[PDB]
Amino acid sequence: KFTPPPSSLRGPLVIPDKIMMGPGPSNCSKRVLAALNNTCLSNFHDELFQVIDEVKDGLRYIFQTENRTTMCITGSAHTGMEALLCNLLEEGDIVLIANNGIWAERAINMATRYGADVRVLEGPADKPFSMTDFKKAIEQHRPKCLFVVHGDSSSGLLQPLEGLGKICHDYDCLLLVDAVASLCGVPFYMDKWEIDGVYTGSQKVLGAPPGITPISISPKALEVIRSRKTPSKVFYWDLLILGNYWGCYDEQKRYHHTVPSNLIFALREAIAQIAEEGLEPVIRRRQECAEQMYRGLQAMGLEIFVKDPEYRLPTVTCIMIPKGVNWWKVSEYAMNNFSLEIQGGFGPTMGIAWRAGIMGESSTLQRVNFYLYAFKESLKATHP
Amino acid sequence: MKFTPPPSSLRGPLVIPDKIMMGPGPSNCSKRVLAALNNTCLSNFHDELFQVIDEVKDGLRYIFQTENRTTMCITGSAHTGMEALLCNLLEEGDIVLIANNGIWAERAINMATRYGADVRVLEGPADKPFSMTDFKKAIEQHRPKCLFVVHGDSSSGLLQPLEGLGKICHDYDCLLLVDAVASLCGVPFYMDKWEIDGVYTGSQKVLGAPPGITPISISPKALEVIRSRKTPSKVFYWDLLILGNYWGCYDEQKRYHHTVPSNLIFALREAIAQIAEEGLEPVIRRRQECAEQMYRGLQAMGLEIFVKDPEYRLPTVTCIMIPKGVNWWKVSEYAMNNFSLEIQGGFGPTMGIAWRAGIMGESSTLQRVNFYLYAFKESLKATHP
Ligand SMILES: *Cc1c(COP(=O)(O)O)cnc(C)c1O
Ligand SMILES: *Cc1c(COP(=O)(O)O)cnc(C)c1O
Repeated sequence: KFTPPPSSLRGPLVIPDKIMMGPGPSNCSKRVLAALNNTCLSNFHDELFQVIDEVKDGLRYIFQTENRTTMCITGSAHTGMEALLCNLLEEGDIVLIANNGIWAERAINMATRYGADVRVLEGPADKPFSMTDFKKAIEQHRPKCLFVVHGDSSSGLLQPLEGLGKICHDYDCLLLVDAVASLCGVPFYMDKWEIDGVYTGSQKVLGAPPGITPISISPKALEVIRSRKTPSKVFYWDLLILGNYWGCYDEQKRYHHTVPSNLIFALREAIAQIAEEGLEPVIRRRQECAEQMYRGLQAMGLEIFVKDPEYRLPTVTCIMIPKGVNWWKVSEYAMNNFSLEIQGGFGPTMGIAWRAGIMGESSTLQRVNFYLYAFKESLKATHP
Repeated sequence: MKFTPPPSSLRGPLVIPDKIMMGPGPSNCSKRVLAALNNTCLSNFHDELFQVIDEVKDGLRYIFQTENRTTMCITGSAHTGMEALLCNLLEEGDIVLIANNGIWAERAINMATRYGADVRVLEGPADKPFSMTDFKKAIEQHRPKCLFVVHGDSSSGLLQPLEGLGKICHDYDCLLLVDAVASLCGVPFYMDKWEIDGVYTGSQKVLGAPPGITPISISPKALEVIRSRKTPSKVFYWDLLILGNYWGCYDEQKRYHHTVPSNLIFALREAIAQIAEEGLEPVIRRRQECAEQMYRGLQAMGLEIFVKDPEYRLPTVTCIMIPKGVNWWKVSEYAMNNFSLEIQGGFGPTMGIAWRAGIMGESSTLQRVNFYLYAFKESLKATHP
């Protein structure tokens, strides 16, 4: 005797192809999606350990670090933010957060939740912080950790990082960076920029399925986690024990949790494509695409949230909605008529812009010209 | 740009062979379930994804057996189910009782300490379950906010009866929380009938779906406890009041929470559908029957089972006692190299003294059990004459 099954599961799974040029999930390649179609291996199968070691080598490549303490967390990229703050901060520890968009606000939320003394450097969403802004705020607050968003997908803002680590280190402070939307889209040098903790997202520039999160921490950062008098609040992403299974220490592997092998298979292959082509050509192609996007947008009389090109994040461009234009009518027509994802605004850009992403397989000149055409045609047909 | 160069290990191709997965480990997924992964990673606000989501919620209500509006998934492996229940329901200083006769309860003791709880333990041996008396005593003693039970223990091969337990817990104003990872769709389970306040399962165990997405459900009484909380829970990522918002469990406009793993949610949809098609009961009946055969064939090898009373065995995991002077690894190795069969070693209470045989996913067939039994046999003979 059971309550009978619902009728909503009687039909098939039907997902159409979409051209995914939000900042959202990106298009993954054929090679990457085929990698999902494999045995969900055991935690302790040799073939899985092999894939994990290759993935760690690949992450040290795309992060540009020698950090042994390089792994994935099982979850979305939020998970990276959670783990850096959860692990590195005890009750009362002072964290400084540079806030000019919604991802800082998330970080402010979590750090309060883990019981930290949160200090906030506030700024306008459309301009970056100067080294002078950071120095004063570190002097004032004398924080254990600084948290900074590198590429803000909610603004289209790229925060320059050259020298912030030296400054952080002069004041005995760890430097933590979100590189979810920035990595493989612009130059990034974890070690030379003296970053003590970074994470990215599988579904942004890498063009891999969501659900698995690259993370890396510095020897200094490992040392602070080892020093803690109190245990971190979450077993699931305690980096001393997750690190163990990921074979980051001089220890026998122990079962911690069941890793999403299929997702990890897809991530290996995604890194492989970037290694094959080379990190520098991949970044340049994304840079060239963004130039083309700016040229086309200029030709159409449309503006960009971040006015100063120097400080624009190439992978996410926030296109301003002109007076008299309904944004959702454009987005809805594009999807319905071209299968194009033209995503609305978010955080500081809510209500005032669309977000145009150049990530994964949509990082080509041909995809950029189809975006502006479809966008243009979607305006005209919804506003005459 | 002068980047450190890429590693040569990425130069070659990915090669993941087919394996028969009859550990408790991950299971074999059907063709249909794996194919589902191969689809567009959708936006969090695409109608199509919202549709699949509603179908996952309907199908979860089915296999959990509940009308709970607060049914959803956590993005993560099943440990996330244990995290989120303890995390959401326990404030600094609240009192939690944890029935402990296995490694999954040790994990729950580890998590609950970290979250700042007053942890009480009811200890007991791994190879027999708790009486309703045993619970009732423990519940009087400690008068706790929540009790936490493992329904199906993949470390032992033990199944814990639950009929009655709900009404006892509620009498003392205590919530009942259950781990149904290794038991859901393997044995009967009635979330509402049995007055359960919190359950989760795993995608990779009985359902035969890929790991990474974790179904969870909480009662209207549990929801009210969380809303009553005097402090905010410690983890935004699995705060059910806001995760629950995106999954459309509440009378609020949907807000973005996190990027859900659309591909794993699609595979989960299909896995639930496979079970809906044949029907819950036939599916459970087939797995019971498979276990029966497994016991009869183990009996005919003169091998023993950690959990001695059949009335207390979990059919989905059977721990097979290593005979004295038998090298377990030499068996398991030969099983893998000659048959591509996973014969998993022991873990927790059963480490050093068992293999663990699983009847899960697409290996839940007579034909596959009969294959395990044959391959085990040949493996022993060839490595221990
Ligand atoms: C998308 C994004 C996140 C959140 O990651 P999810 O996988 O969506 O949970 C965090 N930080 C930045 C910069 C992002 O672009
Ligand atoms: C395997 C298992 C877990 C752990 O789940 P993961 O998906 O590996 O994180 C928890 N509980 C039970 C009963 C299990 O069998």
